[PDB]
Amino acid sequence: GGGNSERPPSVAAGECVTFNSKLGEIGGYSWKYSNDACNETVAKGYAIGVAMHRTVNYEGGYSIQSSGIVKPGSDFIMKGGKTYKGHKKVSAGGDTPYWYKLEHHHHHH
Repeated sequence: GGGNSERPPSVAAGECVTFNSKLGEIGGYSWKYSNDACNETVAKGYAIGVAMHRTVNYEGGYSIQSSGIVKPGSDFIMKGGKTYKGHKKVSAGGDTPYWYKLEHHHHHH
């Protein structure tokens, strides 16, 4: 129906993502359908989804930095396996998730 109270989706991108270890190899992020605001962000077309950088630190002294989009129904798998070159992943933590809006780049050159 209708509604008197219309409010903008003031929601952080990291608020509608949740880690599942059954997601791929190490894990990934799936949509939080319990949040109404974040669902409207992508429903109206304010963004395409949640762009989050995940840094998977390994025993080899190196880390895998990945960037994907979590969207309603779409799953973003964190790049990495439980062991890379036999060296296990010890920690996982990257950068701030932000709302990714697409752009229409008209090329001039």
